[PDB]
Amino acid sequence: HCDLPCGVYDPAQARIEAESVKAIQEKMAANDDLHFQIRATVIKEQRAELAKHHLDVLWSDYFKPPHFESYPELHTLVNEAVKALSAAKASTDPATGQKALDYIAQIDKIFWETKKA
Amino acid sequence: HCDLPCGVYDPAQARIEAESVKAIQEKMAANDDLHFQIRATVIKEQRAELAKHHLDVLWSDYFKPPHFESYPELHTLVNEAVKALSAAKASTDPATGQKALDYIAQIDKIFWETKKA
Amino acid sequence: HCDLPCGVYDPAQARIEAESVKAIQEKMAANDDLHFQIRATVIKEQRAELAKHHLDVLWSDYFKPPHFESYPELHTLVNEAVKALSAAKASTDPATGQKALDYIAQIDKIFWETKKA
Amino acid sequence: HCDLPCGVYDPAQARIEAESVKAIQEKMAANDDLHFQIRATVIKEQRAELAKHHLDVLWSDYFKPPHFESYPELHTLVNEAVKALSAAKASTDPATGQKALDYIAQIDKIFWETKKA
Amino acid sequence: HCDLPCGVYDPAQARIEAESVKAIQEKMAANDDLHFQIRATVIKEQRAELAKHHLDVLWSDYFKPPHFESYPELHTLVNEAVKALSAAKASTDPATGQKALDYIAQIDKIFWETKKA
Amino acid sequence: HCDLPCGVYDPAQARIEAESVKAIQEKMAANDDLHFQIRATVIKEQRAELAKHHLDVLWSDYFKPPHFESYPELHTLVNEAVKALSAAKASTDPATGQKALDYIAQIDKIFWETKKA
Ligand code: 3NI
Ligand code: 3NI
Ligand code: 3NI
Ligand code: 3NI
Ligand code: 3NI
Ligand code: 3NI
Repeated sequence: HCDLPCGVYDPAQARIEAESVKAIQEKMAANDDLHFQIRATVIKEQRAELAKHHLDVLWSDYFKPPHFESYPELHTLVNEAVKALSAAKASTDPATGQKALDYIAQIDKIFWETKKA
Repeated sequence: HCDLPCGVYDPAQARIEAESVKAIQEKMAANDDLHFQIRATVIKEQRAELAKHHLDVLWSDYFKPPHFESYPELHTLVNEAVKALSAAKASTDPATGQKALDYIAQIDKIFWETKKA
Repeated sequence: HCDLPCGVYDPAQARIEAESVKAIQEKMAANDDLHFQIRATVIKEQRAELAKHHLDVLWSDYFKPPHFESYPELHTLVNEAVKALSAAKASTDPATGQKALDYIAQIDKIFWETKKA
Repeated sequence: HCDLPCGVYDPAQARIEAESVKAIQEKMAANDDLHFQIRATVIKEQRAELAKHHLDVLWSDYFKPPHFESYPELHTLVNEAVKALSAAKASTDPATGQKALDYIAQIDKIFWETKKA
Repeated sequence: HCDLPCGVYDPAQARIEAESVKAIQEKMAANDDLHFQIRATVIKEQRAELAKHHLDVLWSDYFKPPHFESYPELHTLVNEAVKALSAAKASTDPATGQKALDYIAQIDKIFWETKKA
Repeated sequence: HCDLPCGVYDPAQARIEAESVKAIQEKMAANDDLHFQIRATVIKEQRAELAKHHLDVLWSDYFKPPHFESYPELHTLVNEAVKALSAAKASTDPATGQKALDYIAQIDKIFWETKKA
C-alpha cells in the first residue's frame, strides 16, 4: 500500500477512517456547541480525506487491470465510494457516513475474493 | 480540487509533477554520484506520489457519472496513468516518466473537452 | 521546485491554489450555512498555505542573485504576494483573493522574462 | 483516534504499517539493487513512522489512568514497541520488524481486554 | 528528534507550539467574530497536535530506560502533558493551554538534567 | 507562526532543525555504511526542508514592511540562509550545515532587535 510495492494491503485502513467519519457525525447530532461543531467538522474532513486516500491506493496500486475485467463494476464501485466520502464531508447526517461504509463493504468483499484467487 | 467543492481543477498540477519526475530521471542518467542518486530517488518518489494524488482527485472529484458514460475508456485511462507513475517511481529510465506524461496528455484533452461541453 | 534541483518550476502551481482561494471566497458570499462556512474556511486556509509555499519556493529556489539585481522590486513583490495570501486566509472577501492573484500575475511575468535571458 | 474524541480506535492501524515494515525488510534481503535498496529504505522509514504514530495515539489518547493502573507494564510496553520500530527503521533484518510486531500484538491484547471491562 | 538518530532534541519545540495554543485561546476571548473563531479553533487544533508530536518524540526517542528508572514518574508526566494538550484542543479557556505548558516545563527541566549527567 | 496570527515566533525553530542538519552531516563523515548513508540523506533532506520552512515563515509572516526598511539586507539575508540550507541538502560536508547556521544566527539577531523596538 506504500508503492514499493510491499504486498500488504487491507481495506481495513479505509474502513476504520470511514467509521470515525460516521461516529463523528453521530456525535455532532448530540452537541450543538459552536466550538465542538467546528472541531468535529475539521476532524471529519481529515478522516474522510484519509479514507478516500486509502480507497484511492487500493484502486490504483492493489487492483490490477485483470481485476477490473473480472469485476466490471469495480471502477464504478470505488468511484462511488470516494464520492460518498466527499458527500459525508459536506454533511452532518450519519446516513452519508453509513453509505460510504456500505460501499467500502462491497469493495472489501471483492478485495478478499481477489486475494484468495 | 479541494473537495469543498471549489470548482477549480487543472490537469496541469499532475503534469508539472510528472514533468519533474522525468526531469529527475534524465538528471540521474547523467550523474552517478551516490548521494545525488539517493536524493534524486527520494525526491522523484515524492513528486511521482503528488502526481498520482492529483490524477486521483480528477478521477474521484472532477469527473462525474455523465463523463464516464461519454468516455467509457476514462476509468482505465486514469488507472493506467497512475500505474505508469508507480512504474516511474521504480525506474531511472526517463521513458517511464514520458509514458506517464503521454497518459496525462490524454486525460488533459478529455478534461478540457468536458469543460467546454 | 523540489530542491534536487530538478529544473522544473512554474508559477502556475501558486496561481491555481490562489484561484481556489478566491473561488472559495466567492462561494462564501453566496451561502451563510454554518457548516458550509466552517468547511470553506478550513479548506481556504489549506489552499492559501499551499499557494504561499509555492511562492516561497520560487523565491528561495528558482530566483537567483542576478534576478534580484535585475528586478530590485522582486523581494518586496513576492513578500507582498504571500502577505496578501495571509490576508485572504483571514477574509471571506474575494477582493483579498483577487489582490493575491494580482501580485502573482506580476511575479509570473517576471518569472517568464527570466526564462528568456 | 483523531482526538475529537471520536471513540474509534484499533491497534490494527499500527499492525498493518508494521507488517509493511517487515515485508519490506524481507524484500531488501533478497534484492541488492542500489535503487531498490534506496526506495525500500525511504518507504520503510515512512511506514515505521506511521506505525509509531498509531502507537503514540493509543498511548496518549486511548489509554487512560485506570488502564495504566491495571496494567503497570503498559507504559514500558508501548515505549519498547516504538523503540522497536525505531530499530527496524535502522535495519534491513526482518527480525527487527518481527520484534515490533510481537510488541504490537501484546498491546493489541491489552487493548481488547480494556474493551471487555 | 528525527529518528536517525541525530542526537539533537529540545523541549523548546513542544513549548513554542504550546505557547501558540495558549496565545490563541487568549485571543479567542477578545474577538467573538465567527470566522475568527473558526480559524482560531482550526489553527489551535494544528498547533496542539504538533506539540503532542514533539512530546511523543521526546518520550519515544530521547528518553531511554535509564531515564525512566531515575525518574519513575516521567511516563505519567509525559502522558499527562499530551492529554492536557488534547484538553486544550477542546477548550477556549487559556487555563487549559497553561496546564499543558506547566507540564512541558516540568519535562524540560528533567530533560536538561539528563543532558548534564 | 501559524498565520492566525498568534503572535508567537522564534528563530529557534529554524536553528534546531539546522542543528540536526549539521549533526547528521558530522555522523555521515564518520560512518560509511551504505544503509546509514541512505537514511542520513533522507532525514537530512527532511530537516533541512523544515528549517527552510521556518525561515520562510519569519520572512513572510513575522517581518513587516517597516522591518525591511529598517534592515534593507534582511531580504538577501533570509534568501541566502534558505539557499544555504538547499546547499546543505546536497552536501555531506558539515561546513555547509554550519554556514546555514551562521546565516540563521544573523537573522536571529535582527529578529530580537525588532521584538524590542
Ligand atoms: Ni505498501
Ligand atoms: Ni478544490
Ligand atoms: Ni524541483
Ligand atoms: Ni479519533
Ligand atoms: Ni533527530
Ligand atoms: Ni502562529
